[PDB]
Amino acid sequence: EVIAEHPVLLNRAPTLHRLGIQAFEPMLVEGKAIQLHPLVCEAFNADFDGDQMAVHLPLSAEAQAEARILMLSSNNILSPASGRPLAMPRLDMVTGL
Amino acid sequence: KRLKVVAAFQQSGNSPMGMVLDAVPVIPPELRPMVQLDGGRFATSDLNDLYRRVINRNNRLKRLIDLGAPEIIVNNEKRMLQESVDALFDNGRRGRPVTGPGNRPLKSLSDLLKGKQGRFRQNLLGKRVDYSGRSVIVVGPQLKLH
Amino acid sequence: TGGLPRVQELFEARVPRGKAPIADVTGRVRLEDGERFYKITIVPDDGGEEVVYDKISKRQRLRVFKHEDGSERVLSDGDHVEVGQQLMEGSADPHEVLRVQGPREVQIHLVREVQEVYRAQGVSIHDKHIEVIVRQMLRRVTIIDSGSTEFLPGSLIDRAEFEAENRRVVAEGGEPAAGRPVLMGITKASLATDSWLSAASFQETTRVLTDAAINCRSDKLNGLKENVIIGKLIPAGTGINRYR
Amino acid sequence: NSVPGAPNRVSFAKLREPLEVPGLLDVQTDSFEWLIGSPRWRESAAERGDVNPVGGLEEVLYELSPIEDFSGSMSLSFSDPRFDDVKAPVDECKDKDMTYAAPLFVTAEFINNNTGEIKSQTVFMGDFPMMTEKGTFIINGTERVVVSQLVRSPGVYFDETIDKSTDKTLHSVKVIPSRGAWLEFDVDKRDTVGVRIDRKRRQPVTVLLKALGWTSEQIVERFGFSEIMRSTLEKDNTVGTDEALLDIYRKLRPGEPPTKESAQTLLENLFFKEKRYDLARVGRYKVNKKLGLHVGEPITSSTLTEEDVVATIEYLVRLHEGQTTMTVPGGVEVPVETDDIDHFGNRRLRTVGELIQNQIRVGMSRMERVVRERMTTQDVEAITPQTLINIRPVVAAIKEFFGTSQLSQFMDQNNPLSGLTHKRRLSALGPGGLSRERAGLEVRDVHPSHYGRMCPIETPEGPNIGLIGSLSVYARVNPFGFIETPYRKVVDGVVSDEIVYLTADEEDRHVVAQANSPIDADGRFVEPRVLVRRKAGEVEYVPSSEVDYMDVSPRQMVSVATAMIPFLEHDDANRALMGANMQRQAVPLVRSEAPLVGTGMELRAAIDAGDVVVAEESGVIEEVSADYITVMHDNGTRRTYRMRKFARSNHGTCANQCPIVDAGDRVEAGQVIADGPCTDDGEMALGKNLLVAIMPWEGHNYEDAIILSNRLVEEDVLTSIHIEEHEIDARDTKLGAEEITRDIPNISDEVLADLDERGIVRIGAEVRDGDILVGKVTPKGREVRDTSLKVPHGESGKVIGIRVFSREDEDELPAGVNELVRVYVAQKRKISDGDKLAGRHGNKGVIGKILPVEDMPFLADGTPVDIILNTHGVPRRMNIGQILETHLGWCAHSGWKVDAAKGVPDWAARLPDELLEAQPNAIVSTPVFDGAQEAELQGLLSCTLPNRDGDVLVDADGKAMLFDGRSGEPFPYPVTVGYMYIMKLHHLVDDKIHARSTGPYSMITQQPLGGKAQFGGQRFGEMECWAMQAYGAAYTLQELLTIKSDDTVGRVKVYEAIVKGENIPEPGIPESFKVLLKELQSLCLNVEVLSSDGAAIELREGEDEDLERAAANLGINLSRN
Amino acid sequence: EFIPRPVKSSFREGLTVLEYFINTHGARKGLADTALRTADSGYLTRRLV
Amino acid sequence: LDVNFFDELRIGLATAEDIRQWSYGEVKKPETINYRTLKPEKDGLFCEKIFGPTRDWECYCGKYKRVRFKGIICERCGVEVTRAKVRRERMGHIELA
DNA sequence: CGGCAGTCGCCGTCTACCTCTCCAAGAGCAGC
RNA sequence: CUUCGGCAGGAGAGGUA
DNA sequence: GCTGCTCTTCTTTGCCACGGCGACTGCCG
Ligand SMILES: Nc1nc2c(ncn2[C@@H]2O[C@H](COP(=O)(O)CP(=O)(O)OP(=O)(O)O)[C@@H](O)[C@H]2O)c(=O)[nH]1
Ligand SMILES: [Mg+2]
Ligand SMILES: [Mg+2]
Ligand SMILES: [Zn+2]
Repeated sequence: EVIAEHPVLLNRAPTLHRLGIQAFEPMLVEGKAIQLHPLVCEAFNADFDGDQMAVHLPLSAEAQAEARILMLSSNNILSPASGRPLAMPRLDMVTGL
Repeated sequence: KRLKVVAAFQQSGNSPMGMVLDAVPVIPPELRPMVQLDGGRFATSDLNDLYRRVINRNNRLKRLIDLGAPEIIVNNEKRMLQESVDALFDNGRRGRPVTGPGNRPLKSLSDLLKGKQGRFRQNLLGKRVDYSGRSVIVVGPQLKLH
Repeated sequence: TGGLPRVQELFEARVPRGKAPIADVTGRVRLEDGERFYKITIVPDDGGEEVVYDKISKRQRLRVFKHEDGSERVLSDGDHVEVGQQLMEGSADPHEVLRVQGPREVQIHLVREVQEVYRAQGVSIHDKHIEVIVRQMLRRVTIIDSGSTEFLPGSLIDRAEFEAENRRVVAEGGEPAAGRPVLMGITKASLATDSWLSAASFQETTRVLTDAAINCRSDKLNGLKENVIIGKLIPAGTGINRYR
Repeated sequence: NSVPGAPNRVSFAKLREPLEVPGLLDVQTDSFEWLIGSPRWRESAAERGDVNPVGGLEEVLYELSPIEDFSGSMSLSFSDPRFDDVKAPVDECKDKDMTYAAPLFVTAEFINNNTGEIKSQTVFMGDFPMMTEKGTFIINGTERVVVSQLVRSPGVYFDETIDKSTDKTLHSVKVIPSRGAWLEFDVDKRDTVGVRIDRKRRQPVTVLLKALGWTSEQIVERFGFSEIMRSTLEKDNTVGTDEALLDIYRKLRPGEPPTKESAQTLLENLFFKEKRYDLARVGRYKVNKKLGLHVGEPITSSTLTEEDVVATIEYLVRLHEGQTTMTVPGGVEVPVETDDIDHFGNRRLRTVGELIQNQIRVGMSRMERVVRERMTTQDVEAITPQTLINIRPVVAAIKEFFGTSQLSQFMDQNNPLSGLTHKRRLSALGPGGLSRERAGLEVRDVHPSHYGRMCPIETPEGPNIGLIGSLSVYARVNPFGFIETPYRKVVDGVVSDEIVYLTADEEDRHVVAQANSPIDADGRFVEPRVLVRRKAGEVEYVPSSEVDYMDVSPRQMVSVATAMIPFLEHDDANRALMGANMQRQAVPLVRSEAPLVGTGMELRAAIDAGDVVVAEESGVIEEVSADYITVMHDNGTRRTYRMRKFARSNHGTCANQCPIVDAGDRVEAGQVIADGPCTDDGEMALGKNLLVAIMPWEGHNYEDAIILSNRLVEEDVLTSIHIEEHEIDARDTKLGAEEITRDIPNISDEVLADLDERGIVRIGAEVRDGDILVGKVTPKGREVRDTSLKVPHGESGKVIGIRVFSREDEDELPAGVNELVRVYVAQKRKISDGDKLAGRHGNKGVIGKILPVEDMPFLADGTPVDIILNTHGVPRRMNIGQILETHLGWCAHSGWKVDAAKGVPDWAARLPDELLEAQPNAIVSTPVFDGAQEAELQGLLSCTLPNRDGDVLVDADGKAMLFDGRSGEPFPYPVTVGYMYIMKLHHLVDDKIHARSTGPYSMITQQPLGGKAQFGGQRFGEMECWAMQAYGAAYTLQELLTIKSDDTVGRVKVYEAIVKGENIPEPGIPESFKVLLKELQSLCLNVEVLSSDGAAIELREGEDEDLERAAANLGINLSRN
Repeated sequence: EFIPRPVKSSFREGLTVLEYFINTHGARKGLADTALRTADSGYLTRRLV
Repeated sequence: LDVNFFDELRIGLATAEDIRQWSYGEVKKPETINYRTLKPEKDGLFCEKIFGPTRDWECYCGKYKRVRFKGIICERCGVEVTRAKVRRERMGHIELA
């Protein structure tokens, strides 16, 4: 109940463009690994063969509002360089569809 | 080219007597600390021995002058003091660098600011922060986009 | 790998290795066929002096541009030229284009040349992203005569300050200064900023600090990097006066 | 075969091997034997043609002695090195933290020329570290390995260039020595032969010839067949060796005393003396065979002659004029060609013996100066050999080399393969080699002369790619330092059995055939035209009339880690590289069963590694336990072997040895008697065999993720033991010594329940995070503080051992120490989410899910699968050897029998016998380049024995019908099923997770510390600042850069505001800015912060009521009651 | 440049030993680029920023 | 000290008078720290009289060891009774011959 | 006087993370 | 209301994405 | 004449990429 509706910032190196940092809503899981949505692996350029990511915690009210409004992962779908979508099905989902 | 300097020194109120020095400042002791090794010998601090060389050759020159030695000895001492001060400000600019233990050039005042490992590019444009962690990532095909 | 070199060249604004001459006038071409020198002299139409386009060894070809008729062909003797044309074959000089044709033509040239390299590999970037860089690349002028404007001849100062000083002197005075557009790189334009903090934190700290100390410079603290360093809100986004 | 008790592993190979793989540790031991001067080295060097056997230290001593003074009335000489016995065994040296070494003695004689008295006595020269039986050194208790260095040989190197103008071809030379200055002839734009002597100037060369002595008449008679030389002679302007000599003398050093005595001195002390120019014996041998000078005759002397200085320029002129053959008065005909600085005929190997001999030489050269100086200070009739020798520089140089050096490295001990691969490794870096940014792109590439000498696949993939390599299987090293490889001689079209070892220089003169040539069982090639390798690395077809050598086998060009990948020829180069490198990160498991399908290299790679116990003499075993084995020999002598149980490795793994013999078995010399960490019955085993289904599954194996079964956790299939060591010491303090007891000032008695009388934990106790291991108290400022050994954060295990060393009890402790305690803690780690798994073909991935047994796909009989892999990562990476291994693994596990009632099927014509019938759980062997072709695999897949019932689960295509464990409906299409070999990698998620809220801070800058060992923060670099500026978030960036990092006053305020539930206060100023301002002031720069109307702000702290009204260490520390 | 000798076999049949040796030149150039020529792009990005 | 009040940043050459105005004393002995007592020497690179006290509200002698005696200068050692954090903002100087 | 071209010296060369070891010595000068 | 008393620099080597 | 403390660092052999830009400096014409 103290982690409810408190966003966190996730980041992977190298941060080549603006969508290398995104804000999510955390949930508690069993284990010692972070679970990441399949559709956000194109902006981060992440694969599951040994990668690691960093976690940051906003504190003040302005920081929380910025993380929840400006940097949320559900608001950034299009690429800021051409406008083409980034959170779209690929690999297995394309084969299924 | 010459006026680019002469006009610079003419327009402002500064005087050209700032390139020849008569006193040298010393940094606060907390910015050049000394660290103990295994509770034994000290690990040196680079900056603290350049000042030592400066003070040594300054008290030598002062005593030689106060006693009244010939001109050649005081000229040699003044040359050595100038070289020591130059090594303090920027080590390796002219001549061979002043080395320490293991044949390693010492770190000067001017090396605290330049390069990828300098102050500007390592402690002012990027820092380490609290409330931060790290781990390995896996895939969960059950979460929503947020 | 190949692509990047050229991009860097273009942005830095360096003189192309395999350069090509650009036609300066418009008239009848005169290819004085030699051995290692395909000299083209081209006397003007109306009249004037002449350009000694020589020292072009047979290590490059000739333009197969659409010949002056509608149909294409190569270059020879007895040709009609127009102001701006690659006489030889290769990469033209942005500085020469700026001097001859103008700023609009140099912007067109730079944007097209940069876009081709990225577009050959299957990468799509909107043109508006390179317009800001090209705009940043040409914002200064060169002073030929000074008079009452106390500007060092041959120096490079900003356009806005140039116009302000010229208007200030033309009032209660009679000697406007004369200027000429110039083209800058992305490094030498970065090292020529007003603040010394940003320039010192970019590159060549010792030289910048020496020049600033000699010249007794002052920093106004109105940038992103300075506000990041000293600990204020950057003047962009939610930190501007209208939203705060 | 060739091993007395090896297991039976049938092979698919079709060729025969004429040669046996050599000893894999000879490269390390032979060099040390040469250096020491062992009898074994003398025997080995006497079996071959050698003029005189000279060792490695006596050569240094002979090059050093005699030492004479300026007068010439006294001399000192050395001879006869001797070694005493080792001070302590290896085990005690590792236990008590000391070096494994033996004393060195030499005899020196003092010569008095005037009178004639003789003084000779043996002198001590320090302790010399000795190599163990496995090729490693033990320095201060730690295992170390000295690697070999790849350097460029001294000699002459003619090179050609190009132009950016006129386009004339310019040539030059380069007489690179070993210790001295460099010469540098060259041609230029016009005909101007210049000599940049000592890296400076550009004088003509005729000046040199004249100065030396060549009179004009002779110089113009001999060096006058090219207009280059005669035109350079014309414009010389130099006439008279006097004028010339003086010109160069003045040139070299400007403004100097122009005495002709010191001029001739310089000249004959620069390139002709005997203590300032030292072409070695390899450089001299390489110079006297490029130009064609004095051949054969002993390589005595080591200084540049004038004949070869003339020859250099003659060769250069000829080269420039095009003439591609010359011969100098006195020699043989030598091709006029250019050189390749990357050829393996120009790069030599600096093995361990040479590497340590260089340091001994440096130390002796330093000591020679003191020896020479001491002759002008003492008095004759009182000078004694024991009074001129100072042995401090030698021991200092030895200790400085063996520690703190770039070539003696901390040993890799993940498993036997990693240790065996750490040696047999060639390094291009070091003191005298290349750099990591200076090195370009031509030295980190594969050369055609690497064939059979260096493996083209095994190399790092970071910034060290191409600069580190591995020795090939069959290669050895010349006495000079060049790598050799064996070839099989074919003469008159019949392939003999005589083996010849050839270097690159000799190899590039003949035509070498291929190992897979069609021999007609009598030496005759079946096909006239054969494939050969020519000089320039080109491959062409020639008739079988001029072929003179043949490869000894395939796999000759691969290393020992690469030769353990089945179906190598079906994988691309990058995947094979990654698999070969990933095989050395596997952790030792508790069971370690052997692979079902493998190569023939796992047997000999375990015996030579040294992690198994091998019987030394034949005999009968008398008694066997879990701690020792006793073997009774045939002559009545008894020998007992001890086993290491639960010993910690360098990387934290567990090393165990288990007997594999009974109480009445008979053993032979060489038979394996006990197992090792990753060994099963004598063979290397790094993983387990798992049943594999290749299909997508609900997105849980998306992007290289892996789905695992729950049976692999219930039955401890992938489990590993990991040990950790903790130490503490009691040191003397000014206010009184410290002591170890359970007298912790005023603390609860429920936390001191596991500690014994002396104050150390008890064996068998379970420890958590924040528990006392050793209780210690130090006098503060009965002064009793508390400083005890607590268990670091995140750790937990079982105390398994304790070792105590005490000053009083005769112990060679350090200086100012009174007691040292070491505690060992062990844990049993199971497999879980986030752990890394891999195969041998470049597969890698992280465990995504662990599934229950009842909801995994199962076969028709009810057998669940073990692991599911995705099909989207196979075709685009071009590693299809995994599917072939899967098919062959299923065939081997199930068993087979080919029906040959009517003859033999056409596809089984080339199959050997004993491969037509197999039993379940068979073991087979597919060599690296000669193995099972796809036709035989397709044939074997269709003749497979049924299961317990009469059913065939996998059809002819290698596919099976599966059921779904969650719904129950069968899958609509068949799926590929089989058996695969999976390894567990040492990248575990228990050692990677970290988090911090507040902790220690640095001292100059007040930012959080860095690292996981201490609570450290994550760097928020420049690129993240760019991202946050592009987002538009100005408050998040300000809070990140000031409050969380440097605002020393706002940190505690933020903490108290969060704790009490109020609003977060405004930030202040950082400290890095103030530190920068202080430094800028200290550089004699006047920096000041102004206001709206001048009035420089002071920037001086501020009287604060910073009283702690909470009292609860914000984080820099912990919490005690 | 291009080697006038091609490789006629696929990865399904399996390359020969010389065919496999002359194929390792293209895997070094492609792993020595990631580690060495990323500086040329990150220096340009820093200057552009 | 509010950072929002900063207006400018000026740099220039510093003369001898500026250097002697920043300083609090002159160093004249190359010694730094005694190896036995672990205390800084007098008139050295770590001197207490010119750079500041090493412990809070403490003197070099031992006469003053309480907060209420702050400000005053000891009559024997001559060090100032103040905070120990003042040692990272005080400078010295060397007078060349 | 007046160009002038080779030459040399100083600038720059991607981001984030983990594990291990090693860190002057020699000689002179005390106060007993 | 709790008296004194208790810390963190460089160099080299090898790895992961 | 003891051993702990204290102070100090120059002949003598070591020395080891590549592109761009600008000052400069003998040097020829
Ligand atoms: N800045 C740097 N990033 C690196 C470096 N080495 C690896 N990486 C990172 O690892 C990533 C490599 O990922 P991959 O080679 O698998 C690229 P991709 O998955 O699209 O191709 P496939 O392997 O065929 O699936 C690369 O993009 C970087 O994000 C490096 O040296 N510098
Ligand atoms: Mg990928
Ligand atoms: Mg990856
Ligand atoms: Zn006092």
